Amino acid sequence: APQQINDIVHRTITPLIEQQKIPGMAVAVIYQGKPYYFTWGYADIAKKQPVTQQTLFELGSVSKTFTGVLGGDAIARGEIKLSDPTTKYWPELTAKQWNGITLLHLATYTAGGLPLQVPDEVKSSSDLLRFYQNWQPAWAPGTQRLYANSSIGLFGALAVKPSGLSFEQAMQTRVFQPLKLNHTWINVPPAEEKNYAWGYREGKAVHVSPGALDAEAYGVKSTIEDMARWVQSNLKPLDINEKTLQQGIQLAQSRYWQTGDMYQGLGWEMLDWPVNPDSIIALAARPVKAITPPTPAVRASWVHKTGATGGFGSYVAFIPEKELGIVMLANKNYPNPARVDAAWQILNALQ
Ligand SMILES: *[B]([O])([O])[C][N]S(=O)(=O)[C]C1=[C][C]=[C][C]=[C]1
Repeated sequence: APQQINDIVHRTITPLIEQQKIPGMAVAVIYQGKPYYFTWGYADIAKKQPVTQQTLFELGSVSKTFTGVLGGDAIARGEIKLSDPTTKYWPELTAKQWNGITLLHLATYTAGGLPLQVPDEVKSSSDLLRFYQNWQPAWAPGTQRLYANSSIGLFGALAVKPSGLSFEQAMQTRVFQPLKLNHTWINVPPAEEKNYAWGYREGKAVHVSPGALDAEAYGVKSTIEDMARWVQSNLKPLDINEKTLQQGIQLAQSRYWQTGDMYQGLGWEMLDWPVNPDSIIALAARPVKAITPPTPAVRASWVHKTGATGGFGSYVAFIPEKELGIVMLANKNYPNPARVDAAWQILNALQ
């Protein structure tokens, strides 16, 4: 890498790793549309396996950006509309509270207080139906945002129904394959296990366990190379050959709702650039203002998403107007503010 990129990355990340006691980390900086990679530490402490550019990390809720884009691609295909009632795709959802809750509300956490987590007791298609049927909204649709796996996770499951494909098959054929994300997985194949980092929670090696709507809400695993390619794709959707996918990326970066200084996309979240860095809790209910109609992807934005599982902490941020972006993948779930601080320190320096 150019020495400026080398220096700011190492001077920012080395101390982060020390302060947070992160066992292993991979970073990619996208600078004028070219990726530069950095790795530190261990993918597997016990077996002494280093982090490499081929190490798989759990992305946690960064997966929601993939779900949002897949949904966007389904809209572009004409298979679904965000204005469609949820019941159009799940007619068994007959309980009255569902009247007026649209796919947009699911995708953007504005359905009226769907909970952060699907309970562990929920397994089957039947258990899930019962869960959503029994759920009692706190609020009317489109009035408050409550970040939730059970909201965007259901969006992802319903969005692929017209396609006939499983969520995983749809993601592979419509997003991963076209973008050449050939080391990105919802389920890690046995051939790739050698590269699957362990996560670390309280010193114990852990991987994410199966749960309802996991693939849709928090279940993607990826390498630093594929994630840099994901960032490139989202920075410059017009270079993408598949028409509906190019459209879907654009739809995911549209601004649907505003709370404070932040705008909610499909998966992605955005603020106006330049952003006050300090401007960038188990449950956080916030009133939203509808953006009527949604603002198409704004190039002068800080576009980002944090992700976690029990054992992993991920962050992605990019600024389209500067052709600049960063991916930080770690096998410890360390505090969000520390991720954002480090990302801003690096991008601000390069911008
Ligand atoms: B996202 O913001 O990374 C989702 N957060 S989560 O708490 O649901 C991640 C998770 C999932 C399964 C088990 C533990 C933690």
